[PDB]
Amino acid sequence: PVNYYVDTAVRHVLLRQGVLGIKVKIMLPWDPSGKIGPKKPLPDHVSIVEPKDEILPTTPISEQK
Amino acid sequence: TEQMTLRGTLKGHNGWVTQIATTPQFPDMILSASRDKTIIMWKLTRDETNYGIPQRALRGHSHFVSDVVISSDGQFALSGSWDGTLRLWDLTTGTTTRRFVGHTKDVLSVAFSSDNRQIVSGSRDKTIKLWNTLGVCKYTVQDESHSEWVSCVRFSPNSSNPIIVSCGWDKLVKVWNLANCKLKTNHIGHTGYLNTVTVSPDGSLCASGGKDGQAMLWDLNEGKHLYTLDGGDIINALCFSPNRYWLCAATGPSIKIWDLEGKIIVDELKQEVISTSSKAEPPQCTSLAWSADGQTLFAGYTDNLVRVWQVTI
Repeated sequence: PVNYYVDTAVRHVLLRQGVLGIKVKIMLPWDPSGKIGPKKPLPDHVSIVEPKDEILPTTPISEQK
Repeated sequence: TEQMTLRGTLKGHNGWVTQIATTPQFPDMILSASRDKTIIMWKLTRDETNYGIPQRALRGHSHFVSDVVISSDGQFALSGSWDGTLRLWDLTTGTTTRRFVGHTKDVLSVAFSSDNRQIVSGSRDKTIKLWNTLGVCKYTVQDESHSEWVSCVRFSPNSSNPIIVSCGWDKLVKVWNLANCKLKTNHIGHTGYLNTVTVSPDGSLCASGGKDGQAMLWDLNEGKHLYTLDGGDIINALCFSPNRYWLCAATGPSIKIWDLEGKIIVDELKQEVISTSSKAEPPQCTSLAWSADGQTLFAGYTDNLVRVWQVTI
């Protein structure tokens, strides 16, 4: 996942006493479509769909078209 | 009243028996499907040592076989699979003459038309689908279909009302006109998902069942409800007798029969104990077939066997 969730750069700066190093790393948000970040999710992020709108009681009936 | 007895057993399988099929054309032959990927054709015998032998095996499907049915001439058989593909077999060579493709998941049941000129199928793909015997699809039900998996599809046996019936995991039973390609009627009542639907040979009644353990009767042409029978724990399969006013059900580890004149249980069929250190000690019954003679019953099980019962006085 490091090959598509993390963005990285390395740079040099020269001051009067010598060179300093800079390193930057950023971790991207998941974006299903929109190109802010990757479309592919993290490998261990399971998500469960919610159950909806059932009726508990029933009685036998028929309905013609 | 009449009472059943155990005749013998058939042993040539390596997974759960999924279905059995028979015809009046060849009373020494039966055909059965399994989770071992293959369909067996049996030579039955009246010898005292063993009731039958595996004669040929059909091997072309790539996952479990879910349903199997035979042509009214006894020359050909049709089958569906968990690989999503449907196949027509010549029983003389043991070869497929045609292959049907166009489901995109997993196929749960199939049937031939009563004239044997049309084929129908149901699947986890939520669509009922109609086919010509030349392997070409002709209609798709789409938006008006079940909201969940289509568990079963069947034809009415009579010619003067050309209709099909179906049940699904959305707990509804539905009736459809063939030539008009449309829904006729819903039936509502069951609390769990449905495993099966069946129709009487005179073309008059449905029966249906599943997780709720109740068998419910319904009219085909009057369009209305009839009485409910409490089965027990669960319903795996249902069938009517060919020459008696009886309904039969496979229910967990046991098989049961109701006489519909006066609505009473005739007998219940059970297995000798093998002591087991856990719940569900006996193996379950998965499928049923009455012989064309009506006097003998075949039943399939999760222990890789087919068990045979005769009627007696």
